[PDB]
Amino acid sequence: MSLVIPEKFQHILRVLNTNIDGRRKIAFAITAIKGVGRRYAHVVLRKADIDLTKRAGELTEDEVERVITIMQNPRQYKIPDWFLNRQKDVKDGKYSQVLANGLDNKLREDLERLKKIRAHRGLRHFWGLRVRGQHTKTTGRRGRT
Amino acid sequence: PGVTVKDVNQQEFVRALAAFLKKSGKLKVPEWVDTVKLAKHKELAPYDENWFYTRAASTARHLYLRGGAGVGSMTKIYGGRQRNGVMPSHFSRGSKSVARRVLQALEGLKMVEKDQDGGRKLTPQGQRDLDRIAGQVAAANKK
Amino acid sequence: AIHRIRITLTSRNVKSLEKVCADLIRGAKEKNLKVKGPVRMPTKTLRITTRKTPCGEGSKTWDRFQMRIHKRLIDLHSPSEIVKQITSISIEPGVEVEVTIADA
Amino acid sequence: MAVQISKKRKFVADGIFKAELNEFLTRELAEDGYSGVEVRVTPTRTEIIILATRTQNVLGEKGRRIRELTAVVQKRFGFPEGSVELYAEKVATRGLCAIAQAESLRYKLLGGLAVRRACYGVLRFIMESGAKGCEVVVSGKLRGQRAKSMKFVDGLMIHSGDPVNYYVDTA
Amino acid sequence: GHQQLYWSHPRKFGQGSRSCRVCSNRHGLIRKYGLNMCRQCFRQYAKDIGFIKLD
Amino acid sequence: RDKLNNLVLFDKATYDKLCKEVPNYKLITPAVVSERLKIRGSLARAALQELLSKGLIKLVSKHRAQVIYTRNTKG
Amino acid sequence: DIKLFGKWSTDDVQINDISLQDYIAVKEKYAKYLPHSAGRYAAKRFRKAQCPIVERLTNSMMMHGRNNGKKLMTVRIVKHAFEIIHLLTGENPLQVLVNAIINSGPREDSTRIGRAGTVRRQAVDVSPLRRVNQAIWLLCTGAREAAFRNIKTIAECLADELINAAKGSSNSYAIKKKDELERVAKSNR
Amino acid sequence: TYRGVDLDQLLDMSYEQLMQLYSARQRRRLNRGLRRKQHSLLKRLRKAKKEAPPMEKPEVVKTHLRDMIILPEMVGSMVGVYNGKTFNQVEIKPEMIGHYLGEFSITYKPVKHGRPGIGAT
Amino acid sequence: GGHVAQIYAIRQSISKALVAYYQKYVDEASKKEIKDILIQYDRTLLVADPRRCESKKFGGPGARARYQKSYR
RNA sequence: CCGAUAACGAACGAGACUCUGGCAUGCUAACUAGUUACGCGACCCCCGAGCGGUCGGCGUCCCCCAACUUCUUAGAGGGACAAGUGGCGUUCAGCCACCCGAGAUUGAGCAAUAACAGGUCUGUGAUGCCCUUAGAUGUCCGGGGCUGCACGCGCGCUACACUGACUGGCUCAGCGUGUGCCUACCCUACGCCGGCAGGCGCGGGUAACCCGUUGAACCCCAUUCGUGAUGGGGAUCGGGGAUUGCAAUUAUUCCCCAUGAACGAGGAAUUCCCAGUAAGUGCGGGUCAUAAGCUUGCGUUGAUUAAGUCCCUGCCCUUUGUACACACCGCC
Ligand SMILES: [Mg+2]
Ligand SMILES: [Mg+2]
Repeated sequence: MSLVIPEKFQHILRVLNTNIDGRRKIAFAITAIKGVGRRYAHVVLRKADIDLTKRAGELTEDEVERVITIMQNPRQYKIPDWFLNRQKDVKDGKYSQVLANGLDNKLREDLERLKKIRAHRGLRHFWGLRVRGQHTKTTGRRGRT
Repeated sequence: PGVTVKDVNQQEFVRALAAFLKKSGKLKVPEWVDTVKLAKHKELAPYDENWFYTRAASTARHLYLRGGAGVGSMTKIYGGRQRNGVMPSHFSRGSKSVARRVLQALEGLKMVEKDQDGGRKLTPQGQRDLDRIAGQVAAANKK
Repeated sequence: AIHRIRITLTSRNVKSLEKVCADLIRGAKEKNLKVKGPVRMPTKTLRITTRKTPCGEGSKTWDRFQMRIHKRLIDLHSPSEIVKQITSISIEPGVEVEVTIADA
Repeated sequence: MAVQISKKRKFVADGIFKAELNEFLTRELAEDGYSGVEVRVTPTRTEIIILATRTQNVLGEKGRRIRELTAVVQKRFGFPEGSVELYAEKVATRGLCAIAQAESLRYKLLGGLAVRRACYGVLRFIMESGAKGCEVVVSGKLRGQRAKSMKFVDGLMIHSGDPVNYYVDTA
Repeated sequence: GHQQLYWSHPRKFGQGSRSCRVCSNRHGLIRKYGLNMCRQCFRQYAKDIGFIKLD
Repeated sequence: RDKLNNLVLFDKATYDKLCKEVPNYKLITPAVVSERLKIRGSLARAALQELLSKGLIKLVSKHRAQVIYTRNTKG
Repeated sequence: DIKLFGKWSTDDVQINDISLQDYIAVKEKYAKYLPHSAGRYAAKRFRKAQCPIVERLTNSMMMHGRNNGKKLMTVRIVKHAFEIIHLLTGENPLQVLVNAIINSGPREDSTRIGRAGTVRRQAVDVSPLRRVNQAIWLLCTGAREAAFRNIKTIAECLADELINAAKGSSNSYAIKKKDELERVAKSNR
Repeated sequence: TYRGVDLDQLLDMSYEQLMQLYSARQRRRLNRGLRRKQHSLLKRLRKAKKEAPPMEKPEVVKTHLRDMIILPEMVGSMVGVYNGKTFNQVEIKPEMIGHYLGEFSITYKPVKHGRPGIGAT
Repeated sequence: GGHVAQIYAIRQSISKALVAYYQKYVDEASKKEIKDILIQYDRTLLVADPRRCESKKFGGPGARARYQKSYR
């Protein structure tokens, strides 16, 4: 605690396919991963039995791969069902947490599916408009002009 | 020198009560302590691990202060300020099940009993426990 | 019975309630029943605020309306019977009277 | 109790009942010199008192019309039968009743009298009944299509403060 | 139409369930204290009900 | 005035730098420690409480948002 | 005896210039244990003269929307900054405050309506009350925009603002602005 | 594939066990009582689908009601959803189940902004 | 009340109760030669501040402010 | 208002008035408010206090079975009048300072003549005239629309952060509402289930009896963070779960998990405001089957500046000038 910088302290890490700032706290470093938020980080760290008050760069490989393994399949790790992102999938109806660019391509394929079935929400997405029924008369002029 | 809980600062008093509750650990800690938020309006889980012991100690202190407080009562104490994002803020109450489970754990240690009316209060031996801890923390803060 | 009754008096004004609360208790003392002291409940104040305009065009003037409701509680308790003894009401229009019993 | 509403709604319903009764008697007793209505309420029964100039006119043949209106109010607000009584009270100093003088003027103008002479006569009568002041305004399509308003006023007439409430009557 | 569509459309709640107790209008009603009266009619009759002005 | 790149963890040239002259001047705050030692500031607080426990820095204020320290008296 | 904030006796503090000693209220007749009072000092003209300047600093410090009721936080700020300046200097914080008020009071200013020569048409010397008020306002402004977007907290900014104003070092916002005002006034003589 | 199950199982998937597969709003919708309008529309599609020629799509049926949720038993029908002016025919694909009928009959045509007039001087 | 107004009420009540106790159960000499220090130290310790609030009006959000007006 | 005075005598407005708030240990009363005392108790000290301390624990209008209104309530009353002092003043009207006083200017409501082609015929079984009146401009039902977006404007809210954000602990309100003639629709305690959004049973309250002692927010105390578009910021957008209804899609609303976009304090211009005021801060009512970024009020924290001016915008009186009189947005 408050020692010199550890010798195996990389300043940034490589998680899945993305890089995270090891200078910041682990509870907030992995929030850099898309699909990972502060609550998700908090719960995976608490059930990872990892001290929260240490930075990401001072971890070791076993700890970080435990974190990765929990994140990839948190169903078996007592993470409650309702806490997840991709619950009750539209393709296969299986409860899953999404962690990376799988989120990006899944969002993309959901939008193109909405367009293909020609949903009103999908058509709004196609035209770049608001889909939640907000007022477009006066607001959001920046995104077009 | 008779010492009541009203004569010592309640903050470190409830902290010492939580510490005693931790070290005299017999609690019915639910399995969902590590995950859930403490309220609708709270936006993070509590930072400390054994927050449950602290909250149960606070509920004990409140039932010492006044009796008959139901679950909705406790959430009324444990309410908080919902910032509600871009809309103006408001007031939001506490978690019903968290308070209920704390209470159930409180009669798990038989320091809390229900009233003849609705709600629950402290038992005389729980009052004794609180008073002993108050006297000992008074001795600690004085000496 | 042996009867212990409760009488409430309420209206919009204060003067009529005062004169009723005076003449009734005076009649009771003349008719030797001991009287529980006159209890004035907190005044109801119905506040209603409304735009003065019937159009909505103008300088946004809101008119406010008040209806002060005053109510008094006086109890008649006697060793003897009450209702067979006292029957006269002496009630002006505008004031409401309701007579209840201890069991009520 | 559960059947009986609270005090507030009770006073509100009383005010609504009074306003509806007054408005109905206005629309119905317009020509009979209607002046005002007074209701005296007891839990045993209620008493309705109507102030009008022509009591002999508001009462029908052997009290036919007063019976008619008693049945009307009986069936309208749904009183228990025989719990409401209709008393007609002949007003004193009809020149002071703003409502009655307004109705007499309106009757005169609908008759076709000259509005100038009708206003002068009504004002003279009101001041002859004895008053510390009077003021009448006629507004509408006088003369041509353009709207004009003629106000005839004499004597003292305050406008402001509390005392205008219990010194000046408005119709 | 017949009985099955002339008044079949539900109005057991909402603005269309209510009308002014005086002028039968559906705008500016005051449902406070069960008044059920239009705003303008409330202005017209507030003396008669007894709501007077103090402040 | 672009970026401060404050140090989150101590290194050798700054650890001894903290050790050898910090308890010498009158004012000791996390603010001054961070600003004259180019460290993050949570690190500053941690170092200050460690030096407190070691006992070579005297506490006066200990406020939740504004903690002030002084060196121990000379004499 | 009074010992504002539990220490820092008020008797020893001395007012150097007779120019503002009728408007500084640090003396035992105006010394108070704690700078908070519903003193109704705004009710009348010149009632702020009897108001202690510690209270004036506390009232003046809470500004800018986020701070319009946050008075006790300002009080704790004043107490902490007094702690800090006593530690950095060793003397009575109140004497530092008094000297800072003395040196931050701009002696003359310019104001008029017509065609500006440089900024205002005439140069006018000021009353002592305006000196005190403007000195306090300048000090609070200097602390506020000293601590805006930096890790150095508000207490230290207030502390070193008062220390620099107590001596005069051109490192404080207050006397920098005062010198600008004096230059403007002398040019617009 | 709606929730991992195939279409044919969805055909014989009765309401009560299907409400779990539906989202929250649709589950509330089936939990509340279906009215005679929905049942009449279902009967009309069933009659048309059975009288539909083999290897050939059925005839079109129109309807004002667009709050009808799509059932897997209507996949491949010709339904005419009113747009406020006309009834717009729409295919029922095997992925449209958790969708309203009105989500595919747009109520307005898109906006192509012409030159603004005297306003916004 | 709130917190600080509550504090002021308590301290005022302490001062007033002490001077009443000194006026009644002992001589007014002690009463007056504590009342003097109480007066020329803090008048509010014995006399309440009559100000409470001010009624909001229908032309502005607060007691004296008004909603922002624009001309164009 | 005093005064002069071809005026005299009046009248409205203003003032006056009503409410409101501020002091009343003075009166009246108080089990739908309590205070004090006592007795039961519970617990700490019991070394020893023991008339030690707490209790929002229970009783003493359960009728003989304690007193009292300080607190609370609301009525009668009182109280402030430029009343006293000093000064200025024609020594008249009156003005300033000071004492004593709760208060030496508490805010509102009401509010004159004459008008405006200002607004409302979409409030009316208020209405003239005109239009339509069975393929109805009446009226009903179904659906859409009133939200639709290259852009402009206004009132607002959120914010740009360390005077902060998060996590926990401690801790203080007042206004006012609450079950329906039609009219179905109340405010809610407590217990259980669920993590939250909710649901499941038992009650209370038609009300100073219940919600409720309205355990509000801000604030206060400790934790982490550390100057980064960062733990600020939460718009967009996905999945899922709840309530209202007949219906939630162009998402009603609420909730969980994801996304952290502009924004680093804002030009030319401009709004409001002098004390419990601005501002922060929450809370009630109105709209409500579902509901507030609005509004009406309420309370909490709580200032800087000023006791002056006509410079800007105007307002009022006298004199003056006019070629204006639809009245300088004139006329020419
Ligand atoms: Mg007036
Ligand atoms: Mg964060």
